[PDB]
Amino acid sequence: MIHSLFLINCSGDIFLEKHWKSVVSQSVCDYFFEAQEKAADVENVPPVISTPHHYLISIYRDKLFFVSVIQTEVPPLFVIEFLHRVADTFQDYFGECSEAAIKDNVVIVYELLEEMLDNGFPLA
Amino acid sequence: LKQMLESNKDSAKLDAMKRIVGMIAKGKNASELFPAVVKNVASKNIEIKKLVYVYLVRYAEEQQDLALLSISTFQRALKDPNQLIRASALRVLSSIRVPIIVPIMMLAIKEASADLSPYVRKNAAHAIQKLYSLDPEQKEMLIEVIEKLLKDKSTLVAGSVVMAFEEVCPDRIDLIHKNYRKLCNLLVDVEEWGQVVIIHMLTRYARTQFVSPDPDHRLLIRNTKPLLQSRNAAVVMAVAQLYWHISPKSEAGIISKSLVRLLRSNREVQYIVLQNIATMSIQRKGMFEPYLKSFYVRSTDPTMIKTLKLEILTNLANEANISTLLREFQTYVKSQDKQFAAATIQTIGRCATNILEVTDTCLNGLVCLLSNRDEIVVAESVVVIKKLLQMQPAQHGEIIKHMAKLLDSITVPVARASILWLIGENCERVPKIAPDVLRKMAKSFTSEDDLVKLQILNLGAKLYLTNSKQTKLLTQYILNLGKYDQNYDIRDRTRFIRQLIVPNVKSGALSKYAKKIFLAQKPAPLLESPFKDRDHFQLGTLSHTLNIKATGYLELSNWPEVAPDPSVRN
Amino acid sequence: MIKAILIFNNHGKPRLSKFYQPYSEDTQQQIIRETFHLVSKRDENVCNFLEGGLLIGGSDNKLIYRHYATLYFVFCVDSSESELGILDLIQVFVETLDKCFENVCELDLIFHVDKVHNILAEMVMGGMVLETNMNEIVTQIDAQNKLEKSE
Amino acid sequence: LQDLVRGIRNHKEDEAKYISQCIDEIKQELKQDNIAVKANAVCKLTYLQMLGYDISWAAFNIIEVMSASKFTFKRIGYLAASQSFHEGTDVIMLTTNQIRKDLSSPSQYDTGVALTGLSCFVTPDLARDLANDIMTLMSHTKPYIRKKAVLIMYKVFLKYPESLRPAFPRLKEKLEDPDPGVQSAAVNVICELARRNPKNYLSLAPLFFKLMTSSTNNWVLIKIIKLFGALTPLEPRLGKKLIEPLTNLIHSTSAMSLLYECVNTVIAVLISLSSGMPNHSASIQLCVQKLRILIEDSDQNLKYLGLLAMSKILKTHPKSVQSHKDLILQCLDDKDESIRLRALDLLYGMVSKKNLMEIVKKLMTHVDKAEGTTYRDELLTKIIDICSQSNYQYITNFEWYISILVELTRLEGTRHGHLIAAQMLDVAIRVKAIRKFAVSQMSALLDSAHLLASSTQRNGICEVLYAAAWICGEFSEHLQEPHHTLEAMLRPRVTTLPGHIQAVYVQNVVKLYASILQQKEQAGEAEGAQAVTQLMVDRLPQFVQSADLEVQERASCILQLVKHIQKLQAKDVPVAEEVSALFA
Repeated sequence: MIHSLFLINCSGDIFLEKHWKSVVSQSVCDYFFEAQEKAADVENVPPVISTPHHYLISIYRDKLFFVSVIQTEVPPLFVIEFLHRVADTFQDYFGECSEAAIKDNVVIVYELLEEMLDNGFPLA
Repeated sequence: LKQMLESNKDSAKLDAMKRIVGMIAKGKNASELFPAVVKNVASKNIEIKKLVYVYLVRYAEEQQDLALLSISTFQRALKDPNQLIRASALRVLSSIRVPIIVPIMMLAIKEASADLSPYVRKNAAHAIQKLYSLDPEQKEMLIEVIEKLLKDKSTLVAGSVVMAFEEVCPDRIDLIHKNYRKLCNLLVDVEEWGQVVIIHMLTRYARTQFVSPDPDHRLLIRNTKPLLQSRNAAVVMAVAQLYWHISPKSEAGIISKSLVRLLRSNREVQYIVLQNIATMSIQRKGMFEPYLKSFYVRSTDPTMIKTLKLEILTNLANEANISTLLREFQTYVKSQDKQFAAATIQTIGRCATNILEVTDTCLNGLVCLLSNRDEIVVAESVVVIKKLLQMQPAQHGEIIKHMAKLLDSITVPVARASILWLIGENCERVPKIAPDVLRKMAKSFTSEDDLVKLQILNLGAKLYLTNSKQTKLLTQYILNLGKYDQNYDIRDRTRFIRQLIVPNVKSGALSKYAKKIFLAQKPAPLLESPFKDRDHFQLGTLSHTLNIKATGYLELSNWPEVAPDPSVRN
Repeated sequence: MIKAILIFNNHGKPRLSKFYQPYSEDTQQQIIRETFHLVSKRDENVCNFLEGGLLIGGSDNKLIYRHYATLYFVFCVDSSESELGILDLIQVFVETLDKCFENVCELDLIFHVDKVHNILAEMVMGGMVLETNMNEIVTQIDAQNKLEKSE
Repeated sequence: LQDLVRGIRNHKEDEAKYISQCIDEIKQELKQDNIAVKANAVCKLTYLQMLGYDISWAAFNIIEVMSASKFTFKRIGYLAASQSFHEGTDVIMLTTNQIRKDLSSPSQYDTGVALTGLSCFVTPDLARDLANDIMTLMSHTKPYIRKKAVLIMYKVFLKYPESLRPAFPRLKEKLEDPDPGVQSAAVNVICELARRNPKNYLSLAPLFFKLMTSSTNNWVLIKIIKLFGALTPLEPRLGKKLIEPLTNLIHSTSAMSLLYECVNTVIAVLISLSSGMPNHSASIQLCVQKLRILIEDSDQNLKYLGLLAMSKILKTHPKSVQSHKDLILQCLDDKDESIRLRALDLLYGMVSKKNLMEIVKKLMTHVDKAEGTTYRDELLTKIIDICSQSNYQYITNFEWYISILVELTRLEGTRHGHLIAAQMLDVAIRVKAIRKFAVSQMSALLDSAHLLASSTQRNGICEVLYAAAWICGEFSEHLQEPHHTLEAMLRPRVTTLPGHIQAVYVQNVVKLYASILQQKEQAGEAEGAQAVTQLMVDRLPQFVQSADLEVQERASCILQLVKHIQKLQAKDVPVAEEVSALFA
């Protein structure tokens, strides 16, 4: 399902990257960045964004984007709810969902991403 | 960092691997460092094994040849006593795309699927995913493995097993045809993501293998019912999409309570829910009628969330509530959200078409609205009235005269075209201002937008056909200006329009008909909500959201005339 | 004319900040963050020449840097300084810390900041390149340590 | 100092509170009689300034630390003093007695720390008050004092020109200092003087020639050589005298950086000298060879600046640069985007009537390998720029050009779709012998417009579809399946494209109707003409119902017209000629 994750900061850079299967280039997020350029603010980006070979299912909370990569047809709410669940677990372990906490505990972030998602199907 | 890993100190290796994982998260290239990492894959420290396997999972497809050099190590890792190690080793083996790894991968998947630990079983389902993505020609024995997996009682495996079945063999319905009972009974206890996947597949299966509402067809509905209260948005939407596509129309309305409840959730959750509910409301209006007030726009929601709420309100408009909505639309028009303000202006016209009895009342809201100082509101207000004025081709002088005076202060290209178009149709109804409008635009033609230019030739021809006694020079002026325009579209129209109008020397039978075709009464536009196109798509799926058949769409069939043999399915 | 010397790790936490233009402390901090965000975003195979930001006096200046281990060594210079000249200056600088600190690391830049300012002053003086002969440089700092020992 | 380091490291989230407490403690400590505690607090406060806290509050305490007779506290005080006072700090005036005491002292290293402090004390008042003594310190006996002192001059010169007037001959005689470090520092100062008013140093060129003949320490040569590049605009003749030592240096260069600096500077020198003396092509050849040796090296910085120098000489002498070819084509694959963009500019530079095809083939292999809608956009824009420069001057096989345009059409997600469409239209109308291939390719894409319809965004694939529709309708005479192409263009899948695309689609569908009706009536196939007309009458209403303005207008008028044409055909009317004349 959810194929790769691209946490994106407020300024418009690739804050964090994770891949579960064959790696998609970071050039997949330029469509999202173009959408943000078209969007009035951070609240006007559609959760599902189409790319020529992938689909970007993204959520925005705690001043941070959770951009996931989708290749095959998937329930959009499946991926959106999974992103919000991973954000909730991020907040639970960190105590607050913030750029600095993730930047400091990248290793625990990767451990949590691997624990939550196993080869495309979220399960714990 | 290479020498740091080559050190016999395990803590040094751990620190180096943590740094490597960090720079991977940064996205930098660590493929050069693969020769050092592959050396300690057989280390006895569990943490270093986990980090090393993360690195191997990330860079196994990059440095494929060194992984080829160390396949036997992965073979030995497949027998590791700790389950996560077996899963990771099978994952790394599946990551290799060399056309030779195939039979080893096949034996690996067979052993994993036969092994007792459920975690490696779901990882083996993902392994057959990967192999089918790699070698499609093994699908017979892949399907055999899937048949073996689907019989497993564990739900943790069951979700991933269903997904593997579906992407590998979506057509071999018989395997799920056998364990319909097991899957439906486990659907209460299956984990939520597995619940979503199983519910989508069961909706497709029920659409294929049943006729109009069979005890088994009710068995799906009987056990899917308790999930409508689930906290997961995907689960409830999956159940709601199940009821819409499977349940009788007399019972499927029960989902409108839970679907509306989801609108209290986050922005992203309700963006899809509003998109689905918009399509549901078109075909069956009465189910969402009692919750009309729950779809009233709040100013806190963003433009795209509010706009979808507007589209639901349009589809729910009826003569018993059109007046209530029309008053509410007037509230939203002067909102500070210019993008949303345009949408509500569009909403009024759509409700005016749906409710034919309030066409005059809807106009009165808009014609007086034409005096607003906002440049965008007047831009779309004249567009929407144009549709309403087109629908009733009556001499609505109290409206059209207002626009013609306004046109001198309109800059938006679409709005300028709409004003020029209404003037062209009603040239005989306004024979005193229409000639001056063309004269105003002819001077400014060179600076107009490409879309606006087209309507001036349309205006220029229409005025010529009725009042050539005095606009013949104006028409020739504007046609000559468009003849040399940069965009070839205008050069195409000018070539066509001039040919139809000017050359009376070659006035054949078709040219004497020219006044008829341009001045022909324009049929009302069958304006369609941007959600009726979703009638061809399953609710709750990606293809429904994009309105395009996404790669791997699992198309629903039509209800079969006769039900396939229920006695086989036991 | 070296505008300022900025040294920080891969996390942006400062290790050295020596300015040769009168800038306020808040301006110095936002300058450090700006150069860190400009530099660390590029991977190892990217060139080491970034056009200067607006906080260091405009685009006339440039951000020249090198990466060792997890440390960044950025020199703010204008269009008049040699790109690889400043690069080699950084190289001699880092080697000077290596042998003055006996295999320097980030920890020495953290706990021995004053000695690192001393190294910079012996190497670069007020935006002027003072000494480039490495051996004489280390010899002079060692002599300074001798007079610390003697008194 | 390390105690505060440990406290800050432990107090990560509580940095503000712990720093405030430490600031209060530093306030208490800096008012003590013991200068050692004050110096420790000054170490703390220098760390504080690096962290980003105001240093100006304890300038007087820093002075008090500096006033200590022990040089151990003197160095810390001077460091914080260099980092402490600014132009608006009148508190620096209390430093004067200690500054004079340390400056007039004969001790070499105490004077060294004093000069290190003074390097940031450079104000017009302090410069005016201390230039008299530091001018005497110019010729101080011990070398190290002079070695820092000349830089302290450079500061004063910047701030006190009234000492610059008489001390300029002093620096001129300083240029011959026997101690290598001292002379090198003097050179650095004199170059940074010459960089501002280069006219007053052209007469000083022979001293610099003697310097570069005698100098061995590379950085000295780098600085003087860049300044030699600097004066070449003012006097090309010093470059004429200097090219021979330039060439000797490049042949003797062992440092890659110094090598780059010399080769770039000789590019500048030869640019200056080419004005009336076009006989330096041998020097040009050698500098291109040196640039090649520079760029082949694997370190990306060396390669980048070497490539920049080749770019400059391409503006200068591209006749030798054009031979690089494969070299630049390999440097195209580097992972840095900036070097790739510079390489693309070089490809633009050397694209010629002989090698445009090969360069574009490699560029399009890369664009297939390229990632990033921004990068993909600039790459395709550059491809169109190098193909379309001077009205398609350097392209001979236009069929290949249409082929590469169609290959670019595969780049779904491009924001330059309108540029591609304009290129296809321009090449189709401008050149006639390739209209057949253009029509064939575009009609093939129209048959696949059900696939190209996946991108309905503006400036996307829909503009490609617009170009296809225009050049098939206008040039329908070269079509092989006009009935098939008009059926494909009237397909219901079209009904989801933006306004003007559908509008031009319909306006050319009627053109195809004219052409096919002409063909069928000329051969006498009345039944086929009736079939085509009834097909269009059954398809245009699908577009008349559209809500967008111009497409609806076009569809409605054209549908009414086609109904009337059918009415005439029921009356046995040769309507084909007039329908063709509508679009002739």
